Amino acid sequence: FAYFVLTGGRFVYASLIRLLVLKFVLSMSASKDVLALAS
Amino acid sequence: KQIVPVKSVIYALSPFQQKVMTGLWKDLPTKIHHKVSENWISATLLLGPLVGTYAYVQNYLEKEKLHHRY
Amino acid sequence: GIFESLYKVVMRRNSVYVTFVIAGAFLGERAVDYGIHKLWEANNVGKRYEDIPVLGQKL
Amino acid sequence: ADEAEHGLACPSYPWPHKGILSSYDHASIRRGHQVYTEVCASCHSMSLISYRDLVGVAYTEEEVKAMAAEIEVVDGPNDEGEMFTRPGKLSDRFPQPYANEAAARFANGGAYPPDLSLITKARHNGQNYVFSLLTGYRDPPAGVSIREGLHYNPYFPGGAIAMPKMLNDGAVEYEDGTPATEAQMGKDVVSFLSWAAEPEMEERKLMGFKWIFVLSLALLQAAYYRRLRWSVLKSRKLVLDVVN
Amino acid sequence: ASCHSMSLISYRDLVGVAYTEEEVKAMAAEIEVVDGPNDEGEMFTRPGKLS
Amino acid sequence: MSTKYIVSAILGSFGIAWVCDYYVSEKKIFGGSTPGTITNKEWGEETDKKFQAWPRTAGPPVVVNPITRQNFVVKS
Amino acid sequence: PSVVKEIIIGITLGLAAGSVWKMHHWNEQRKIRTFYDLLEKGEIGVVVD
Amino acid sequence: IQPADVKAAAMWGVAAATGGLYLVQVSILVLP
Amino acid sequence: PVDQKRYLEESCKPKCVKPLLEYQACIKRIHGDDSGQKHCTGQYFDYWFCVDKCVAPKLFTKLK
Amino acid sequence: FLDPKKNWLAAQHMKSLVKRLSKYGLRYDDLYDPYYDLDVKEALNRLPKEVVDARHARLKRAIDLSMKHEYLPEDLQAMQTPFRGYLQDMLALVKRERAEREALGGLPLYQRSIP
Ligand code: HEC
Repeated sequence: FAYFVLTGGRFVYASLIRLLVLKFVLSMSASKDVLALAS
Repeated sequence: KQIVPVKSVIYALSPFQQKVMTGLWKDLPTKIHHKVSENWISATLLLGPLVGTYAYVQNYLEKEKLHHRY
Repeated sequence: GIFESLYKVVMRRNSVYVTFVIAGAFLGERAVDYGIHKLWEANNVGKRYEDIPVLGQKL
Repeated sequence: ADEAEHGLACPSYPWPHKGILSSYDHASIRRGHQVYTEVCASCHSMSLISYRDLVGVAYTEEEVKAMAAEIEVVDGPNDEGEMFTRPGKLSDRFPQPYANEAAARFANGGAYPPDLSLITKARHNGQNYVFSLLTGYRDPPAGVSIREGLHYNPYFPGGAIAMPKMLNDGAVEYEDGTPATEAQMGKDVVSFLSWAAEPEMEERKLMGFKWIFVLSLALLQAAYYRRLRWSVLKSRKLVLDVVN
Repeated sequence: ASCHSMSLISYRDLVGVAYTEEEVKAMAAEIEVVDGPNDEGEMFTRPGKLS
Repeated sequence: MSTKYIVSAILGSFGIAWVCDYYVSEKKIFGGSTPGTITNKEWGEETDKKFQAWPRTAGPPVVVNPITRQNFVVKS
Repeated sequence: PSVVKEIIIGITLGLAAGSVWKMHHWNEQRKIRTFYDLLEKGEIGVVVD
Repeated sequence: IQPADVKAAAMWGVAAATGGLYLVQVSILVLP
Repeated sequence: PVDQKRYLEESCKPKCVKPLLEYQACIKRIHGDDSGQKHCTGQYFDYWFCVDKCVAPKLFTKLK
Repeated sequence: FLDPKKNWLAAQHMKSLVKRLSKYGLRYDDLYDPYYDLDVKEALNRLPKEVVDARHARLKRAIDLSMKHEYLPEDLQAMQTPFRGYLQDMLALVKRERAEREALGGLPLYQRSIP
């Protein structure tokens, strides 16, 4: 029971970390106005 | 930063032989009673000046506005 | 018990445990996202962009 | 005095986009953009919103292309250094009605009609304030006769506002046949303005719901993990060889 | 000056180097420069200044 | 000990009562009818607008529930 | 356990609840009184037109 | 000991690949 | 195109006639005065605050 | 100074301190940190080992209770001596020795290290 509770929390944490990392990287990625000016 | 030994004898049980989330619910009424009876004075000294000043401010603002109402 | 069964399955080597956690995070995030999307669509019926009566009548 | 200076307080209207799970009424956003283009774009400007912002929100892409092709904007120097005007594309921002602040003030009697992009976030109690401001062109109270060249508006700080009562019954003809009244027009234009000030509201609300739920589950796990790790310490018995 | 431009050298740079301040002020007043919108909102033109 | 069982059974009882109610008075597994005054769905509308001005036989329209509704005419 | 303390606190809570209810009743009575007062000597009428 | 070591290394490689896919979901690479 | 807001505020006018009566009392006092600054916007604010508070939900439930 | 047996406020203060200290099973002198003053350190060095060891046992018990979020059982609370001090006399003697040493040209026997 303890390890399964810990596992549920652990993949919650994994979800959170992936979210944060992708937010930062995609923010450093391209922009909507540039994509509009791509023609 | 030395450690002072005390010459005790300690028995401890493994974490996997105990209920882990029951002590939070065992004695809720007694714990609420203890919190209130131990901190009512501090609660009065915290929330007392705030509420008193707030009542005074709204009262004085009401008087001032009604007085200046032509 | 089910806990002991799943323990004997995926809690004897750490690599599988990590892999299991990875599978769990992806699947659970997708499930929660689907549930929240269904809840949002149920709560905001009529207000969507796709169902406004004059979506293509200006032309 | 002070009361008129701070303006009559604005009530709390039940906006359709209020609540932890509530979306913009996109039909109302389309209607509000119509009313803004019809009556409000003569004096006010947005200058922070591109035509492409309307794609997928209130208009379809071809409709936005046609609407942009309607107006003409000045484009940079050609191969002769001269300037020219070409029909607006899907990336150009909304047109500006006045050359600059000086021209705006000159055309509107020294008062500058503010930029409307972030109007609902640039006022206290934004959306309610804007709706009340637009709808509440009331008869001034007794013995408060305001000067010529202004209009009385109880919500505006000071009571005297510079723009005339614009929203009138039957001012515009809605595309979908919605009966145009002052209150309806105000509701639609405020919905459109609130979307303009915050186009990310729906995505933000969805992210907030999902992550608060997920982090609450994480919180329970953290609570259990801490209790489990500390339970060998909290349920321990020690004998110390002392009484008092 | 008919073809090439400096656009980094202000008139004030010349005082105490090649010309005196009166000479530089007269030279600047020789030419015209567009100026920001007036109270009526139009872009007008005024004789140049030292700066 | 049993609080789990007691609370679970109470919630189940509410569920069963709801199901029986839904079958017996919303779809009427036992024959019956519904008034024309509730299915029209616009009757309450006019009922409220009429509490604003209730018709009368001798005299102009007059209000009802003046106190508890705070609805009444002015100087005239 | 103190019997007199329990009865005192019970009476005090009863009086507090009664005072809340009486304040409610007094406000309702004032509303009725002012409504009828105006109905005789004020703008308020009852026939719509 | 070598068979166990290589088996463990392969298991960790599978875990690493799963983490990589999770971080960068690429159906573009998965499909072919 | 009858204005829903105007109709609703007229309907709720007799709900809180007390601020309106106070405002009329000030109107009579100011008419008697006819020489001072004589604004009393406070009565105006109270009365219209009450009406606006009344017409809060009804307006949007009546709007399309 | 009218603290004891003549001041109602001081009597109430003593009652509260007795309640709290007996509740955690401590003494007043145990509240004196050796790291705080560096005279408490010398006094504790000079005190007998039995007294110092009892002090350490009481401190460990109090910290254990504070961790567990509970107090002594009513029996041990009753059998408490919160103000049966053991340190005041030695501390005063150490302070007096320090006083004379500084009074007539002497180096301190110990100084606080600059942190
Ligand atoms: C020209 C006439 C118009 C038209 C057609 C509209 N507005 Fe209004 N507006 C105008 C001026 C000259 C001013 C300045 C008044 C002042 O601030 O002294 C305004 C002001 C506003 C404001 C600001 C009020 C405040 O800051 O408290 C808003 C929110 C506003 N105008 C909105 C608005 C809307 C939504 C319109 C379309 C119906 C609209 N204006 C038309 C001049 C003009």
